[PDB]
Amino acid sequence: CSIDKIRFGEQEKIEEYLVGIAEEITKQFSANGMNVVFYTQFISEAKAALYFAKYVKLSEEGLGKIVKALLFYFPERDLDIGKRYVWLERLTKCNELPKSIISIIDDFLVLQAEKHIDQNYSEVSSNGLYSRDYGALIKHFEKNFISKRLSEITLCLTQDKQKQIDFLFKLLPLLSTNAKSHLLSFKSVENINDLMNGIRIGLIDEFTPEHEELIIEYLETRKVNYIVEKEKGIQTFSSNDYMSTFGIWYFLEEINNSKMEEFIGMDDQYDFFVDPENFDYKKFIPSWLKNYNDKLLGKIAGNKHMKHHVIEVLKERVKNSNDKRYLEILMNYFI
Amino acid sequence: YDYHFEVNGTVVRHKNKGFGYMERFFELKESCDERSKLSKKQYERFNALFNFFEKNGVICMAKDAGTLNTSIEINSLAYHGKYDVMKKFIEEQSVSIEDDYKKAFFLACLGRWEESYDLYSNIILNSIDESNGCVYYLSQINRYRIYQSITQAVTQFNGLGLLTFGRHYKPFTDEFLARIEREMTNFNIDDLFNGMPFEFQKKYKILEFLSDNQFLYDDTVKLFELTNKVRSEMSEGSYSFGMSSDIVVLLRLYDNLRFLYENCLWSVSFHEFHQYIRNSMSLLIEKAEYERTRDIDELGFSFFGKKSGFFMEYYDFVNISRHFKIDDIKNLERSCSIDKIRFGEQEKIEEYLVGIAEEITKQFSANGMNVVFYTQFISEAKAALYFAKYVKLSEEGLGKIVKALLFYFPERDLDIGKRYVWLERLTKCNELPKSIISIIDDFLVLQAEKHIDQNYSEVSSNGLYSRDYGALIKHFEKNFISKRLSEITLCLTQDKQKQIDFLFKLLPLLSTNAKSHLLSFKSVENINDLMNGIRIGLIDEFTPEHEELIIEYLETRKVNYIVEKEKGIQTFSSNDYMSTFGIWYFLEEINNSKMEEFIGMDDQYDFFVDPENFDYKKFIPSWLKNYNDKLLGKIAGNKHMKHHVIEVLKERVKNSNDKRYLEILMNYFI
Amino acid sequence: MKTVIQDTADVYFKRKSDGKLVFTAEAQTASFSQAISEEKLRGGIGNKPLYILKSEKEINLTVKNAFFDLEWLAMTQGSERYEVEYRTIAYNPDTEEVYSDIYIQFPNVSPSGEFEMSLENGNALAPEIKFEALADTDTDEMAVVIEASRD
Amino acid sequence: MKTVIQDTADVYFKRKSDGKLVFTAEAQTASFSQAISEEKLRGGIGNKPLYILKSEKEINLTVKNAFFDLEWLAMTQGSERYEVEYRTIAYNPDTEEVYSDIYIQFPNVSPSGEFEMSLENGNALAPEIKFEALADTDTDEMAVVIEASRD
Repeated sequence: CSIDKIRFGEQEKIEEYLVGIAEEITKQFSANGMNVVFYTQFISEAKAALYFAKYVKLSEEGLGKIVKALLFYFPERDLDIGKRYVWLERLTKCNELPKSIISIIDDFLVLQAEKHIDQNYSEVSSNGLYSRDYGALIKHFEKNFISKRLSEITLCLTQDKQKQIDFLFKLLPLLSTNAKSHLLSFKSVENINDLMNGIRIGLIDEFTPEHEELIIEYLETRKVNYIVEKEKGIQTFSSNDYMSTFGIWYFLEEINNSKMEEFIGMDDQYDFFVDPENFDYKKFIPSWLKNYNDKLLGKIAGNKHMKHHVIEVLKERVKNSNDKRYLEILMNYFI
Repeated sequence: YDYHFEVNGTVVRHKNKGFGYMERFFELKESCDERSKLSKKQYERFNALFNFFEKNGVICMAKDAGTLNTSIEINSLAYHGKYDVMKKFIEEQSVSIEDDYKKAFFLACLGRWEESYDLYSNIILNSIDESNGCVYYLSQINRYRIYQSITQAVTQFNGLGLLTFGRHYKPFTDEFLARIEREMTNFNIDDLFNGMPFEFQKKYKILEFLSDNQFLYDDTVKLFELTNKVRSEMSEGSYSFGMSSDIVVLLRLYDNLRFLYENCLWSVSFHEFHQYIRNSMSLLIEKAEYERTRDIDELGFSFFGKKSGFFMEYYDFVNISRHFKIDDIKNLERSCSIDKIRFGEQEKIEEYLVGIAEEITKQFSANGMNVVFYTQFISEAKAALYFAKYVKLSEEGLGKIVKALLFYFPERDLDIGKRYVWLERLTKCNELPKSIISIIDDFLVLQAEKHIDQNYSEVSSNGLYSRDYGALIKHFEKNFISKRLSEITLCLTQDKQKQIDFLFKLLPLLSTNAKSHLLSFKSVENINDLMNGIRIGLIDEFTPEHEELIIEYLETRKVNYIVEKEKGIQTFSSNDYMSTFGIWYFLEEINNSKMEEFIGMDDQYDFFVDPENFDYKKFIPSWLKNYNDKLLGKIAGNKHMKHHVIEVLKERVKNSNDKRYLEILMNYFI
Repeated sequence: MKTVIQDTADVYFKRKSDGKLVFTAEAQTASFSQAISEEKLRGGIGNKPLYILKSEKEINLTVKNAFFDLEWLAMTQGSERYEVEYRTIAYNPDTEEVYSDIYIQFPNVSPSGEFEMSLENGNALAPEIKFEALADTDTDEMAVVIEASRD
Repeated sequence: MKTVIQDTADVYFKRKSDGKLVFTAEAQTASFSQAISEEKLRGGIGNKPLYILKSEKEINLTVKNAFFDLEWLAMTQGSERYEVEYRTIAYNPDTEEVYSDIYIQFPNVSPSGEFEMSLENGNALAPEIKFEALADTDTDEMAVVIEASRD
């Protein structure tokens, strides 16, 4: 149970201590000194002082100092950007997110693009963030940008920087028009991961038969992987599993192919979305409603096949739990 | 502290910097050939070790141990609730010092303390004759906590007793109090471990912890630690079949359960153990039902694809009887959940139920009564009666409970309404055989034989009376027209009118001749008689005389309400019949138009009879809980103003902190 | 001088049928509990029932007192409708001045004491008293209030 | 005998691109967590997306019974993110025999636990550790489960 606001405010001391706890990172190993005793403290109270975005309302300078800071002056046993980005979003409920802050996260993501080189450590992104998310992050509160520093960066490079060209490829919206034109050449054309990256950054707008062929190729690769896993009795859970994405795309006219129905019986969400008529609704895990958009919940409540048992399982869950999100979605959309 | 003894029965090294003497002993335990390489010199001590060593159940270390299992059993007859056999043992003569200690324990178990203190006095006198070390200090602690209990009860009767029992009951001679106070002016327990011979502690270091106030500090700390440990372990992991949650909890639970409960130490009735049992039991039920309903995507149920389900045993039930006030559902049903498990086997728990019921009947059926005993029995019996409802078993148990509750329970601690509440909740998980119906009929006959008093008013905190018993009888068996009630109605003449109210309340359970006699003996002049006649269902329509009477009542209400408003004394009218009149008007039961001139007396009346000119800023949310009647659904079937209804519903369920406001419409429309 | 704020309350008792004076000086806890609930009390027969008004209405009182009265306590050493009359005051946040007095009266209260304050250590007395609200069959009773905020 | 639930579960690790074997084994805690959380990070878009399936994920993993090892510890005394494999045995309720095993493994894990307990009363070692299971940008990661009992 958590209401987000309360009697929140009190700029003076929370703001000074916010910047004051922002300060120690400046004097760091990346600047000077790696004494472990400092990191025995490290964050014992402060990574959640980053979560203290939802808590009280801050000031413009608070927005400024919550951000061009950590970007440097930090050690590297990672404590990741999943944290960074989720709290970056969590400050959005607190205050505005343009001129006070966006005028610096633009340069922050530009310097992020500056990072990648040909082949050193690939990319991790810890929890599965993807860095590239910045393209849609700007779209979250504002529109495309015309940033020029990474535009010059991509206008100077030409070849051999595969990781650098692909990683910066996902910051296309903030590029310059000349930068976009230059990056459109010598770019990874139709790699599956690169195809999701391109369609996420807004470069692509509509599906193509080549994209359909890539989708069916990925589907048959997944089917043979599942076949050999069943031969070996192995089950895999991956953060890069797009089977649910394919199922919901088939559910909402995104894919018109009829050959895709042959893969029913591999994933629970796949059966749930691809074949609403013949789906065994017992296998529907009710925790998937959290990762569904408002429009997806609205459209899922307009169809008959997901209405008989979904409301019943929701009622069972909300009688059997004190969570508020399921209650909110059931009265706001399901009712 | 050389070894850290895990409560699971396995031991680990803590400060041992030398040889592995416990490792050597455990490797000798599993090897019979090495056990054969010893003489009788060590066998005399192996024999001694065996008994208590396996009495506790230590097995091995934590490294090679496989699947472990502990033994749970209670030989505490005092815990078995059979006081007659302990009285029989009390009447037995003396044998030896240990036996004297046990007998002192049972004398304390009865509640009276005078001869108990005398006994510990003599035992301190002659303890050094046998020169027994540990029992001397155990007896020190004995006499200390006995005196603590006596003085605490005295402070309880000290004041409180006069108001409660009406008379200053003095169960102890003033000489006894004078002697004990003169011999215990200064004694504090801190030095009780400081003034004893220095040879004591070198052999009894462990046992000192029972003297000071640390009797609970070492225990509850881990309890309140693991509580949040599992509560935040929650339902996303930290998952295994037999290492998740209360694993060590049962270990320490039944390890320290019988510690005082088998050595026969005394404060077995102390709020510390109320506390310990209530917490422990809550952790058990919580882990069980957090396993039960947890969401499982793929790996939630791959771990522990079996459940312990908290199959409570007789010991737990006795704990609930003894040291439980919420008793666990009393608050942990408004808060916690329930779904079936098996309330399992019974060996003699029905015999324990009769061991409670027959002792209660013998006590309250005997003029002699010990106030200390009544005070040490009433609450535990209340808990046992309150939580014997959900049990289902051979009605061996049922009729004795009903008879004892109807005929022997004190009337100072309970009224008729709560009595009916006890008998109604009795049948929640139980049917109504003929024996219980006969017993309650006999209770009603006794009540009729009582209703001659000229000043008795049958005061109750629930508003329910003996009429509810006949109503319940009709609810389970409509065709049970009474026999003796007709006789007492026929034997009553017009000279006496004090039984008119009782006859009107219990008129449905009457013979046809009794019905005719009551019809010839009917009287309707005031407002209460009309309400009672409506309650039984006899009244179907309303004559103009009733409308005139209700208009006169409303006029009187108005002419006193204006006077109260002039002075400024806001009104309550706890028995709010104005809301009843609003209900009358709303349901088209009365279609008159003369009540619209009294709009504004109460907010509920304005909400009911004035939907067009009502402001929803004074909406009290308790108006949805008055009942579960279909009437709530009928009045909630609104279309015109349902926007405000859903607004207040979403405002209330935004917190979602009241289960009623959601389960009211859970599946009502479905 | 920061926010250690707090108020006070008055607790008055009385024994019916005579003018006995019993009262409590202060009530620190003063835990007031009001419960309304129901589970099932309707058979559902007779076609039209025409009536239902059941509502479990209980009022709970709790005080802590160190002042009984010897004037009678000593005489009794060598019952009645303890009826209770709570007394308190209210303040206006706009002015924060002493202008209003609030009375709460119960004409039928029967004390329901629990005989189990079994505790090891000697407390600062503090004999917490808990009460139950009792009602007759005639009418009214329960709670009565008087307003004293006239201006 | 009467009422206690009992099994065993071990804790095993390894190092990526190495044969180094140094860690605690058989932690009675062996605790784990899983969570999927979402927030208002997509409240606004060009009004023509397909899906991204963001699904902020969180995985804790804590094990504690000490005695890691001494050989590789000594070798390292003078950032591959390691590798972890887990083993759990599931028993059949109907038969209750050792027939089925559960295999769990995570490619990347980051041990990030607080480094200041400092309890007043000296415990039996008890260096509790916690782990966060990391994921790369290529593919797979998270949990690869192999099901035994091919009978």
